[PDB]
Order: sequence, then C-alpha cells, then structure tokens
Amino acid sequence: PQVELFVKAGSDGAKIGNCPFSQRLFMVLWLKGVTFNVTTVDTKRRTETVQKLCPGGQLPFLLYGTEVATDTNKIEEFLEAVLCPPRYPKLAALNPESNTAGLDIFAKFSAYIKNSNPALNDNLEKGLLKALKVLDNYLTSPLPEEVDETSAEDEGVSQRKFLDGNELTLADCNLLPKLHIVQVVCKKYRGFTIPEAFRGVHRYLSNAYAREEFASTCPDDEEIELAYEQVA
Repeated sequence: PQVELFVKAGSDGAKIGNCPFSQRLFMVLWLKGVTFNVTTVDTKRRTETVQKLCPGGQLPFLLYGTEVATDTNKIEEFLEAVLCPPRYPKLAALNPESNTAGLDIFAKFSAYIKNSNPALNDNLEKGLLKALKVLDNYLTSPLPEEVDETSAEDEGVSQRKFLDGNELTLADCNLLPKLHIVQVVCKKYRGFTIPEAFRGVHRYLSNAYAREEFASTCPDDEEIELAYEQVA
C-alpha cells in the first residue's frame, strides 16, 4: 500500500531541511522496512499536488494509500499500529520510561539558544546540562532486560546501545533528531559541548551515528546551523 512521507526542504528548496519531526517519521518508516518514497516541500513555493493533498498545509504529513494524516505523534502511533508483526517489526519501547528519558532536553535547549540576555545565561545553560545529566543517568542505568553485571570494573552500569535496549525503538526516533540538533547548534554558536563525563550520552550517540537509519536522515550539519542562525 502506497506510503509517501512529506518533509521540510532546506534552504535550496529541495534538499532535506532542519526538522526533528520530519526526521523522526523518516526514521520510523526506515526501521519498519516498508517501502516508501520521501518528498521534500518548499513552504514558500508549494506544488499543485501538495496544496491538493494537505490544504491544511502541515509538515510533515503522511499519505497512506490515499488517506492523508498530519501530526507527527499521531502519524507515528498509526504506523506502529498499522505496520504489524508478523510482516513488520514492533518498534515501541518495552519500558515506559524509555519514552520520557531526555524528553525535556529540547525545550531547555530552545530556551537557551534563543535567550539573548547575558545576565540570565547560567540558569538556562545549567538547566540544559541538568537535563542531559538526567538522560546520561537513564542511559547508564541497567534495564530490567539486563539485571546482570558481567564485568566487576563496571557493576551497576548499563551496557545497552540505545534508549530501551540493543535495538533502535520509537523512543530513539524521537530523541535522536532532537539530541542531534542540540549538539550541532550549541557547538556552532556557543562552544558548548556535552561534557565527556556524560559517558552514557556519548556511547548512545556513537552507536546511533553508526546506524544508517539515523545518519542518512540527518540534515546537513550546515542546514541545521543556518536554520538557527537568527535566534542564536
């Protein structure tokens, strides 16, 4: 059945633009293994067919067969329900927590890079670091799955590669596009890196950049930077 993902185009009007929700759905379709095409949209230069299929004008939108669906969270949950075993993998996380870990990081990052008032920098910046610390923590925590400490040098420390285990889940699809923007924009504009002592975070990102599902759906570094150039 025909699946076509509609995504934000970049500065040139055709390459993929900055947008973590676009990325998340793209990551979702990839991970399902279902065939799909992907279509980039210029919102200041909308095609006949784009107008015609989403008059509401929303991005991202999904065309499934002939039925249009909007709202990232709803499109994801639909795809998950629809694309089922035994044909397609279940992708939801198994630990309700994997769904909320790091969930507050993006807003904190946003409040921070948008702020222009020097006097209130340290608050926002320390808040962002704290929410990274809350994620790092979740990542180093052994999950129920694990419940076994093989090494002695690292007792009580998690070995897993992603939020919910050793496999990419729905939760990753949501956090990694957002985590990635955060890292790109903060580095570029402020010289702020995720401290190296956040070893869980750094392990997590090394593993996810070694997944083609994440790496090939990442907009150009340059494109994220341009998109944040004004607010920064």
